[PDB]
Amino acid sequence: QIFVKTLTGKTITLEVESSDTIDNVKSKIQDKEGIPPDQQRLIFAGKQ
Amino acid sequence: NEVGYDDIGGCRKQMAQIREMVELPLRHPQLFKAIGIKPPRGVLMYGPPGTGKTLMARAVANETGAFFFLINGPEVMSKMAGESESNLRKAFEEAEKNAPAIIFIDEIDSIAPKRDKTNGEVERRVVSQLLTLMDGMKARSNVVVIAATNRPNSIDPALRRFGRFDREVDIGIPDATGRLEVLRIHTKNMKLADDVDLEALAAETHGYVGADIASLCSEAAMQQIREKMMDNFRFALGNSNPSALRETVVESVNVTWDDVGGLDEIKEELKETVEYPVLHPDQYTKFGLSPSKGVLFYGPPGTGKTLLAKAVATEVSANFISVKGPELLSMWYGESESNIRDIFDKARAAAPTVVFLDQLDSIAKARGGSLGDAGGASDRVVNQLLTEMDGMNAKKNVFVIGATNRPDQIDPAILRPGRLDQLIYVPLPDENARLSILNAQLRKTPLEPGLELTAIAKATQGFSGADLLYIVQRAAKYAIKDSIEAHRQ
Amino acid sequence: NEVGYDDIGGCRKQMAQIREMVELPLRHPQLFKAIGIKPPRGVLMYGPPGTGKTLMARAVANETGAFFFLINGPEVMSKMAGESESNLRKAFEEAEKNAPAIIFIDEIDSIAPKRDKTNGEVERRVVSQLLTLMDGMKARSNVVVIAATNRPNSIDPALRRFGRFDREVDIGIPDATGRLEVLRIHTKNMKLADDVDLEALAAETHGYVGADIASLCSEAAMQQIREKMDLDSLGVTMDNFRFALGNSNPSALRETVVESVNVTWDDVGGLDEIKEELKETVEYPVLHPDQYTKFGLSPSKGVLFYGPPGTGKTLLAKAVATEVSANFISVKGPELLSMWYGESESNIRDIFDKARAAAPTVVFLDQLDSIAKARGGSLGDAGGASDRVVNQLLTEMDGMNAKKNVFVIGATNRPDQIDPAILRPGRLDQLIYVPLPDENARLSILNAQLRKTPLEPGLELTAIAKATQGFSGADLLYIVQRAAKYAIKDSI
Amino acid sequence: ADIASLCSEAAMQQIREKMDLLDSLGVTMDNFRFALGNSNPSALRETVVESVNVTWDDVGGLDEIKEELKETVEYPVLHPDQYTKFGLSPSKGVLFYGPPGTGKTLLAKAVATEVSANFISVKGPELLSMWYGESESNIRDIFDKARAAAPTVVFLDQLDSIAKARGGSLGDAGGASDRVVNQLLTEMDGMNAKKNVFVIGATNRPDQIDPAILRPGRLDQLIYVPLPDENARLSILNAQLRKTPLEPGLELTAIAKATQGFSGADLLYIVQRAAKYAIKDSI
Ligand SMILES: Nc1ncnc2c1ncn2[C@@H]1O[C@H](COP(=O)(O)OP(=O)(O)OP(=O)(O)O)[C@@H](O)[C@H]1O
Ligand SMILES: Nc1ncnc2c1ncn2[C@@H]1O[C@H](COP(=O)(O)OP(=O)(O)OP(=O)(O)O)[C@@H](O)[C@H]1O
Ligand SMILES: Nc1ncnc2c1ncn2[C@@H]1O[C@H](COP(=O)(O)OP(=O)(O)OP(=O)(O)O)[C@@H](O)[C@H]1O
Ligand SMILES: Nc1ncnc2c1ncn2[C@@H]1O[C@H](COP(=O)(O)OP(=O)(O)OP(=O)(O)O)[C@@H](O)[C@H]1O
Ligand SMILES: Nc1ncnc2c1ncn2[C@@H]1O[C@H](COP(=O)(O)OP(=O)(O)OP(=O)(O)O)[C@@H](O)[C@H]1O
Repeated sequence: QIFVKTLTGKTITLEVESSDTIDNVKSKIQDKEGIPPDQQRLIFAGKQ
Repeated sequence: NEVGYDDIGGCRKQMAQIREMVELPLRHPQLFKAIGIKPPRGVLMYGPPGTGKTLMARAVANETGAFFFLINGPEVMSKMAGESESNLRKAFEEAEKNAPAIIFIDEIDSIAPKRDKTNGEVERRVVSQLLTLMDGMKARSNVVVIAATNRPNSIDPALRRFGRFDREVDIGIPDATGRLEVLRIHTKNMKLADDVDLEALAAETHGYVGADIASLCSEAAMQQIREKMMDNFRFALGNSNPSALRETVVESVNVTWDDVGGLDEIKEELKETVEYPVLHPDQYTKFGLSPSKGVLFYGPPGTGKTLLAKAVATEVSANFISVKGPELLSMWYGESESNIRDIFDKARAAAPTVVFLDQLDSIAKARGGSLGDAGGASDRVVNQLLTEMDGMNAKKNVFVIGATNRPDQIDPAILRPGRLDQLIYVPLPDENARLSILNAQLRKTPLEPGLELTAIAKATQGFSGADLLYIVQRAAKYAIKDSIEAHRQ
Repeated sequence: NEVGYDDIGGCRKQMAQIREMVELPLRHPQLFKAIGIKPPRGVLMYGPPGTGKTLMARAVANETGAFFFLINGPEVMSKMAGESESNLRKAFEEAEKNAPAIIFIDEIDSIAPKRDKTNGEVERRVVSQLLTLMDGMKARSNVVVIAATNRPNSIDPALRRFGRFDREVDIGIPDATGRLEVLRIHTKNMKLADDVDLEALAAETHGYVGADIASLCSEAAMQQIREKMDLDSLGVTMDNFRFALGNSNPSALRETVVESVNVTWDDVGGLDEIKEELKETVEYPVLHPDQYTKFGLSPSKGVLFYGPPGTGKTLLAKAVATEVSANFISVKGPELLSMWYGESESNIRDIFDKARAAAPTVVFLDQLDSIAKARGGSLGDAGGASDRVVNQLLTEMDGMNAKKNVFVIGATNRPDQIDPAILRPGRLDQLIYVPLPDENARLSILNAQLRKTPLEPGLELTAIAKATQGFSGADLLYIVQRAAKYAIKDSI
Repeated sequence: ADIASLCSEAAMQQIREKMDLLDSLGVTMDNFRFALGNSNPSALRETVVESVNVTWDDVGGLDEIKEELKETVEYPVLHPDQYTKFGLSPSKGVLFYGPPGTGKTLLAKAVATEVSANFISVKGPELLSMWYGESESNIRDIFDKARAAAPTVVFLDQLDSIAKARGGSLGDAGGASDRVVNQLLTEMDGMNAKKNVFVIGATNRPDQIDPAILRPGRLDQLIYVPLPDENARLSILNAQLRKTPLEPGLELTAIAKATQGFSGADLLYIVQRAAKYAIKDSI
């Protein structure tokens, strides 16, 4: 004719937010992004 | 899609006061300038879900031509507590740009819960963003916010204080004429015949929420399609389950005061107490205190106690709290006195509403200073019964019935005018009441009129009415056997 | 479009008190020189919601032109990497860059409360960040911090110290014609008529901290525009405020009745002897408390009552809340009993802590047989027992100050379940059994109901009262309740 | 830190008086006396720091009982070498139990008049409020600090609300709150009489506590406070009527002669009504 009562407790979280390895950024630089319409980029030649 | 004002009814008394709350400050904002005060910003709605809470906001939006912004409850709160505060900042900024505008939100209990002992949720950073956003913006801007929820008491009390959500409306279940109006709306396109009824089809439902009317019409229409390779509405009630399935709002037995006979010292003595303050309260405010809540029923077993329980509950068409005898579940030591209090507060919210109990008088056995006793139940739950029964209010006029079969164990503190005081002995049905009970029960039987029940009343002298119900059951069970041996030959 | 010092009234004593600690460290700081001491920083406001805590904070900011700042409770509370500890010190250095400045932290109980529940989360290290931030404010006469909350007992007691947060002030309830000053502010912009009078509104509005008064004049404007079916002259009337009294609830959505049930002295039938003995209760020693210090003895602490049920243990129990209009509370017997075992001793603690904080107050008890339990727990064997609920109030009621208007009054029906130490002198002194009324007192029992109803004088008042030969005081209410449904009978 | 509040509040009080149309701002005695009234020490329902003790002849009689209490809180302080020369452990604990009325505080705080150290006590609200950890950890800083911050007297009361059902034959089944009777026993053998420690147990029911609290070696001295007789009840009425303008022409013995089963609470009950009608004569 009796009872059992017990509560609980929690811990939410911690974070660091660590990212961006160096090998991904070196591949991130050597690319293209697009050029409007007529914004050619050119070639050039010389030094015969 | 494109809904209007004439698509829903029942809450027309509340629909008129809504049209002066969200259309009058938007169409005429200069009327509040002449009176000086600011127009109200927040009005919320509640009730059972599926009475058209989301369809009501879309009806008044298309009938005004204003901007209609929508933020869903369980959608924007499921993010990682960083984009919800910017979505609410984007909500009020876009509504200010294209004024006049309304803002409809639904399921605000999922956004704004209450603070309780079970801490561990987020419960912050989103509703506090709504607090600092709503208290401003009142520089005669044509913007209003409309909230919608299911449980109106799980909301945080900081919202319903002042200036944020001050006006409330209670769109509940419709009446018998309310379901009759939505039956004509949902059957405007189905080519029915002349055999269907509308008043009898609405009266045979008696507990159906407005979302069921679209489902019950499509179930009967699908049955009519299947017979090609129109009274199929009664087939749809036997197949489909009504909404609010396993709650305390059950209504499936439609026994009225005609189907129950006799006991004229109880029918007029129940009309004196539970129909007079709920219909004519103008005389009760100048002739003492209004309500006569408690009433007791005692007598022999099977004397017709609960036969009149659902009969009075369907006369005024109010709610019927069907709490059984051992409903004090008593899983521990403290919740056994607490689970009886929220059902009393629910009776005050849905007032007037009849509450039923059975044999909960246990303070005569709860003597002081002994050894044989329980661990906190059946001796301290009567101390809660000595303080939660007379918790009355003049704006509710509730009433509670009580049926027992042992009037010798009545507590000396429960037979009091502050408790259930009106005790009425339910006697045996005499030779005049035996005909009034049994003839109303074989009304559904297509019987022959040669057999009169006066011979049954002469053969039953000390029989109860439930024992007479076995006689018409045995007469019907052998009429089934008379019908079984009629189609095989 | 900003508020000022004249924007809010009713708290004129607390306005002049709070104006000293903000103007003197900023306008004339030379008074703190050549006196040795340092000007304080923290001001603590606390009270019920709707009293105008954030209104008083914005009014003192715009009237001085200082660098006002705002720190919200649930906003700056992070779980990422301890960002709440970096954003509190970010707000302190930004307020230190501009002189003079003022910061405001509302709902300070939401940010790092007392550790009776959590005790292990990041909020233990959040409050200790606020300890070293306020104590490291060596910049004299630059930053003044004010705070606002609702419960001063849920906060950690480390804030109430010398350095960070001292000089607390309670924003009370404007009862001494303070609601007239609130009605003068809100109704000065609305168009008025000749029949209205603000003096005939504050006397009937008990409580009414100020937020519902602004809701009352707005709802009275809704009743005025309700009759317009739709160049315009509306005004107001006296019936609009009377419509807003009954058709709108006061601040009682949290608890149903805490103030009164609108009774008086002569609503209990008979019992003129207990009306004389009730004048030795808290009506007596409040207006003269120095006589007990002169006579060198503490007053009476508790009077106990027991007897037949229905003889005035709810009418006289709530008549004390009307004869002095003190800070009444309403608590039931097993409603104090909780479902958790550890809450069994702290639930009486917060009730008694509100009694010493709302002095003068009136408390009561009903059905102490569920609370006393003189055997001391029935069987045992469980994770929790029914023995700490009675052994805590017997010691906590002894550890109270005598000059703080604390007392108890009883209402029971069983004189055997109560413990002998419950009826101990010094805690519950006067063992007064309430009696059944005789034939000389049962005439005014029916007259308690006949005061408000227009009874015909041809009917004899003592003819119905002479049918009682040992009845109770509630039984004559059953006659007028039976007559409440027997008088009409033809008007349907 | 509270001593800095006493000087800074009296200067703030003085400038609230001197303010009209900086010449002389000497802080007066009444400014420090007002600062003692409106403010308070650090005891904001924390560990209590007070030494409220009464002198002798404040409990009536005791002419045969005062010699029984002088050998437990004075003689370990006045003569500590009598235990070190012999080798006996001094009894730092005395269980108290008696009739209603007196027994809790005025029969225990009148014993330690010569020490007057800080009194850190447990009481009613100091119980299991947090369900995790803070059940005996709030007592762990009482046991370990009693030998570090000596002298410190710890009073123990409400014995029927700590170890009633847990120490019995039936006990606790489930491990929910059986963590109360362990630290009260395992901190007894781990504590020696190196520094000045003192504990006092008082209750209304001595048989409702666990018998392991009355183990030998820690409670070998049992002092029983009896009911005050006719020779002591008359001096009770002269003790609780101390700060009163009492006329000496009356006989306080005639009031106490009608008290046989009436304890000191009923003596307090019969004297409170004499002060109710005394102020009513002035009314
Ligand atoms: N007047 C009316 N009363 C009840 N139901 C109606 C009415 N008019 C139409 N209905 C039907 O009921 C449905 C309305 O349900 P609704 O879209 O409001 O779901 P809900 O669960 O109430 O919304 P929410 O998700 O916001 O709770 C419609 O699909 C419509 O066919
Ligand atoms: N007016 C009446 N008089 C006698 N019997 C009736 C009457 N009306 C209905 N009955 C029959 O009696 C039964 C009522 O039983 P119910 O359990 O509600 O009361 P009861 O028989 O007194 O039971 P209990 O003794 O547990 O209260 C019904 O099944 C019904 O057929
Ligand atoms: N002088 C005044 N005293 C009390 N109330 C006032 C006064 N002037 C206006 N009010 C009303 O009281 C309300 C002020 O409440 P406020 O906005 O401060 O809520 P609060 O709960 O105190 O703030 P917080 O959330 O910071 O605690 C306003 O809505 C206003 O209508
Ligand atoms: N002076 C009076 N004497 C007796 N009865 C009165 C008096 N004034 C009013 N009454 C009536 O008696 C009833 C008082 O009963 P009450 O609420 O005290 O029940 P109770 O059983 O005594 O309370 P409890 O549950 O605490 O025992 C009221 O409903 C009221 O109508
Ligand atoms: N010498 C004395 N003898 C008897 N009573 C006294 C004496 N001196 C004072 N008193 C009065 O008797 C009361 C003492 O009661 P006490 O606080 O001991 O209650 P108790 O029930 O004995 O304690 P416990 O709760 O530990 O059993 C005081 O309030 C005081 O006014």
